[PDB]
Amino acid sequence: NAQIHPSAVIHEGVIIEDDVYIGPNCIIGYPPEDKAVFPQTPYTVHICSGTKITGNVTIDAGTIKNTYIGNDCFLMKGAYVAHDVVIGNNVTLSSHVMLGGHVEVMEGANLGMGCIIHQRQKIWHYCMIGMGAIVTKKLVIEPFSIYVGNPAKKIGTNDKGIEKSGIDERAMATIQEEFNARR
Amino acid sequence: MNNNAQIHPSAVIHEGVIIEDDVYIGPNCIIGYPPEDKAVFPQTPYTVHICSGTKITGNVTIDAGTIKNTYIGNDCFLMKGAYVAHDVVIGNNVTLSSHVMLGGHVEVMEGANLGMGCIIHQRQKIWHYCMIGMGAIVTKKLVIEPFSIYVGNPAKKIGTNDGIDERAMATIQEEFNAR
Amino acid sequence: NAQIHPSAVIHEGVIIEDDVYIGPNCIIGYPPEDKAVFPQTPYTVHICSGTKITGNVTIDAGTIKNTYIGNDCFLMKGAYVAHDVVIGNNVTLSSHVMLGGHVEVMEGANLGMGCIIHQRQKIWHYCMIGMGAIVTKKLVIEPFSIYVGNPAKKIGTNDKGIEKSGIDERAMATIQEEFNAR
Ligand SMILES: CC(C)(COP(=O)(O)OP(=O)(O)OC[C@H]1O[C@@H](n2cnc3c(N)ncnc32)[C@H](O)[C@@H]1OP(=O)(O)O)[C@@H](O)C(=O)NCCC(=O)NCCS
Ligand SMILES: CC(C)(COP(=O)(O)OP(=O)(O)OC[C@H]1O[C@@H](n2cnc3c(N)ncnc32)[C@H](O)[C@@H]1OP(=O)(O)O)[C@@H](O)C(=O)NCCC(=O)NCCS
Ligand SMILES: CC(C)(COP(=O)(O)OP(=O)(O)OC[C@H]1O[C@@H](n2cnc3c(N)ncnc32)[C@H](O)[C@@H]1OP(=O)(O)O)[C@@H](O)C(=O)NCCC(=O)NCCS
Ligand SMILES: CC(=O)N[C@H]1[C@@H](OP(=O)(O)OP(=O)(O)OC[C@H]2O[C@@H](n3ccc(=O)[nH]c3=O)[C@H](O)[C@@H]2O)O[C@H](C(=O)O)[C@@H](O)[C@@H]1N
Ligand SMILES: CC(=O)N[C@H]1[C@@H](OP(=O)(O)OP(=O)(O)OC[C@H]2O[C@@H](n3ccc(=O)[nH]c3=O)[C@H](O)[C@@H]2O)O[C@H](C(=O)O)[C@@H](O)[C@@H]1N
Ligand code: NA
Repeated sequence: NAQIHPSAVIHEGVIIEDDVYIGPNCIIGYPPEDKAVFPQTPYTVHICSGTKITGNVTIDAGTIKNTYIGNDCFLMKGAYVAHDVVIGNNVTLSSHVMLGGHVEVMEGANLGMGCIIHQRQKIWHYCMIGMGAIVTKKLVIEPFSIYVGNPAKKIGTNDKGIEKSGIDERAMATIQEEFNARR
Repeated sequence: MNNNAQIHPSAVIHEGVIIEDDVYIGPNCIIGYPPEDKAVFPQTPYTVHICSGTKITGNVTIDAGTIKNTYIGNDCFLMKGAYVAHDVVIGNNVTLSSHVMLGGHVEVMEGANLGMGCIIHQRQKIWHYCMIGMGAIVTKKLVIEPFSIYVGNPAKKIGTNDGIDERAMATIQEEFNAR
Repeated sequence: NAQIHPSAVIHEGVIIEDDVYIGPNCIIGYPPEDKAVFPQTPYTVHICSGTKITGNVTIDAGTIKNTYIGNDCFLMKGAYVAHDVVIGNNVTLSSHVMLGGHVEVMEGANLGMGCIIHQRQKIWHYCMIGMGAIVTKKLVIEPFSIYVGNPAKKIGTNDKGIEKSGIDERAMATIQEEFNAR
């Protein structure tokens, strides 16, 4: 049953599952920051069980679907989740991470402090986005990869992230198959 | 102040702030608290003035001035976590994306669009219909031109920005060539 | 005697000394953003006299020690101070400065808007970190130095900072020797 800090600001209609932590001063389900839609809330937010949202996190209502946070996610101070974002399971957003509209973040991705993701981007499984990395609209974000810089570029594979997941070269090759066949 | 402004009850608005009609102030905004200037803090000799039609969506901070009211123009849109320092002047129809940071005395002209997490050095001027890209760092020396796109750390011009007319553009260009 | 805005959210246990300003909507002493510890608070936060925290600043409780803010610091809107950070005296954090876990910031350092400091880094005396600078784990920060960019690189010596401080040549040699040993 959700532990919602009294100072958290939760819009009518937001779905918060059991075993969700919502910390002080979060703003959840307020209108999408889309000038065609604001201040209407056509959709809301859905936060799934085991997710911890520590404080001052903003997660906007969707325009075409519920903004979605998967199981066992960890969102740290001042993170910004725009309208229609879909976050998978076991995702970490560090402090002041910024996800633009319609961004998808896949299973186990780790987004470092103050990284910034262009609207409509896709961060694939077990990616590590470095502090302050700027993911521009056309960048191809490969699974299991580390991205750094302005603009963001691949510097290697996320070995650290792979180990912790405890996942085989089978379930990894499979994720590559999903990435490769995505178009 | 006797108008249809909608202010979320969690917004923290200093006494003396001027809020015009059709304004939206979202949750946990902090408006009109003392300028972050060690020579003045915690005094509030000036305040903040938000003009009609401006939407400030949540978690936005706009500090009171040191030498003038901090000033937000008509029909602006300020998104989550934006920071507006003392003595900033924003013109009409400006967009600040999430976590945009405007240093002290920054001026932002008509129609400027500032992308997520860009940072503008104190005393800079962002000219008419400029596009500042996400995460761009605008340093003190950069000479911003009207209608231009800036990206990067540090910020550099990369282009001109995509229904004003040639007579209106010439009048802007005129203001710029004299300053 | 600490002046604490009614909207500031202060965890049970937080130590706030006299002549401290805590502005609107600060979150101080909430659990460390460490998945091994959260939501436990094994330690807290200690803010020392003279410090001004202007608004919307987050300072998390420690995992291995009290998160510590020294005397006469100035922390501006939206600054993020992670678990186990130790900030010395007369430090300035501009708006949206991010200090990762266990970061140490020494005497008179000045961190510019939205700069980002990797966990376990050390920012030495009277350093200037420029707006948006990304301090990565391998950067050997040196006292009195100016760092800018993504990633951060040394660009010069913080003469403005040294001059303001009024620190003489004797004091600078002691800091320089403290660095040469550690
Ligand atoms: C991206 C990251 C994982 C890389 O760490 P690493 O693999 O140990 O990398 P290194 O520090 O050895 O640096 C490797 C190279 O990448 C660069 N680099 C590393 N992190 C960078 C970053 N965030 N931005 C830009 N460049 C970066 C280094 O400058 C170096 O460049 P070089 O090849 O010219 O020497 C790390 O720097 C990072 O950003 N982690 C996130 C920290 C964070 O968000 N902490 C919050 C915890 S809650
Ligand atoms: C600045 C911006 C408008 C440029 O758009 P664009 O011209 O379509 O840019 P593209 O991604 O097609 O590529 C332009 C070039 O500049 C680079 N670039 C674009 N935006 C950049 C940014 N923010 N930082 C760094 N480099 C950037 C690209 O890498 C590319 O470099 P290259 O051509 O040398 O390979 C856009 O990228 C941007 O930053 N928009 C902000 C997004 C935002 O804030 N959304 C929130 C909505 S509320
Ligand atoms: C870092 C800083 C102190 C350097 O200022 P400065 O010494 O006057 O430097 P200049 O503006 O003369 O620029 C020198 C070089 O550094 C670069 N530079 C300066 N600041 C930079 C920054 N923040 N990021 C990247 N590059 C930067 C310039 O591009 C220039 O490069 P070039 O030699 O290739 O042309 C300043 O730019 C800064 O970032 N200050 C922090 C601002 C702030 O947070 N204010 C809030 C007030 S509370
Ligand atoms: C906390 C506080 O008082 N802040 C105010 C104050 O900032 P400021 O201390 O940076 O002084 P400035 O004279 O602008 O610095 C000039 C240059 O030197 C750089 N600078 C500064 C300090 C330092 O130690 N090192 C350094 O390199 C600096 O980065 C810059 O590039 O003055 C700003 C201003 O009037 O525009 C206000 O917007 C601020 N609210
Ligand atoms: C969410 C959480 O628990 N956070 C805490 C935790 O961080 P952390 O999970 O990043 O582990 P670390 O041992 O610092 O990673 C080492 C390096 O690998 C990088 N790293 C990390 C994960 C990944 O998948 N890939 C990767 O490259 C990583 O970016 C870094 O460059 O531990 C930190 C700490 O002990 O000081 C705390 O400050 C944090 N608040
Ligand atoms: Na609040």
